[PDB]
Amino acid sequence: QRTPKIQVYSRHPAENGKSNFLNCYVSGFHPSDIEVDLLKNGERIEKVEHSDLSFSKDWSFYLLYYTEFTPTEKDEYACRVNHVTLSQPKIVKWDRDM
Amino acid sequence: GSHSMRYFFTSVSRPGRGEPRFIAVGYVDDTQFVRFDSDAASQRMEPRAPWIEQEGPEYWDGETRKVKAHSQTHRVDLGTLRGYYNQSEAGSHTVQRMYGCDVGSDWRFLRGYHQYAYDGKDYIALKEDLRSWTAADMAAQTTKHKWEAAHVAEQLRAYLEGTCVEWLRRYLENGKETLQRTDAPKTHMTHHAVSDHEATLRCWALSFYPAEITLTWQRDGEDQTQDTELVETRPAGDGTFQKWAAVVVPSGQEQRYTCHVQHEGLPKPLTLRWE
Amino acid sequence: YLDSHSGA
Ligand SMILES: [Mg+2]
Ligand SMILES: [Mg+2]
Repeated sequence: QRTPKIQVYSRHPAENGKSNFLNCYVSGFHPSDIEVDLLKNGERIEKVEHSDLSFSKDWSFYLLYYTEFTPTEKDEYACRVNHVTLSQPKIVKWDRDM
Repeated sequence: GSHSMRYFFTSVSRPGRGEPRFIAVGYVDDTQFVRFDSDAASQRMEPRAPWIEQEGPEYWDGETRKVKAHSQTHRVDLGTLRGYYNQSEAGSHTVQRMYGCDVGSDWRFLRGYHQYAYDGKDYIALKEDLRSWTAADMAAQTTKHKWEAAHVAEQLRAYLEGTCVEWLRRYLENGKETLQRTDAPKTHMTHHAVSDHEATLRCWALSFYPAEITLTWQRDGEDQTQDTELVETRPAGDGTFQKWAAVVVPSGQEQRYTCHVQHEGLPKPLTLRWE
Repeated sequence: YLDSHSGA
């Protein structure tokens, strides 16, 4: 009944050509079943891991999804989230300034 | 400063086939140190911080036994609660539980908690006295009477005030190099034009621990909330946390604006201005 | 160190 909040961001300030970690943090959602993909130029990234499910005081869940990535001028990164509360997948683009 | 140990448990029923998904995690402060996942291969409590790895076989055997017991109690409860609420066997439902103890700077017991939720809503919780129960509805009231009769609060109080704090202190000592270390936020400001006469100033706090932090904007030395955005504190993925606060300003007027950062790792709050 | 039950 509670929709996921989403932040997509890098672990370190981004420098084109320098390896980094791409994070998608989903929080404030219920129930816990959720689909989260990290995308590179629209395609699913295969080697994606996530944190162990936990929750906040209001019982809403949070998870961190992450993979290694290298920011570039040409490549577009994003997080794609589906949840029972969403009529369709929500895509949030990575912006190195946020 | 003060410290806490907390455990979080989630069970999610799977009506189509098999048993509930069960995930348990333990934390000291903002550091995860153990996990159990029913979907994982080991079927054991597993370490997630270096300072817990030194614990021996008796420890891991016991934590595994206890966490599996939690899972079976949860599994039964899912059935019981479905009955209390006259719900179908067809739907998936969730039980969540969390409990822990806090200690002060002197490492003495400060407070304890133990609370339980069904389908993401308060169900029953131990009050701060560690004697009484808050039941949210009449199903929870049924549970409350059962737990009164079974001396549940007494056993929980004993654990929370004793064992919980004793082991928290043990962990704090064994993991002192990180658990008793504060990592002050590394701060900087970025500038992003939004037109030829306005710009966003973004105040960054990075790589900090613990997660607790306050970021505020001032304009000419007075708090500003208009035209600001503050994102939720987020994990970096390496044990530290990140946050930013932004304000939109008329270009050329950036020097009026100051970002103020408060964190346990900072002797005095920091002030940043656009350079 | 986990607590060592009463059902709902
Ligand atoms: Mg079983
Ligand atoms: Mg009692």
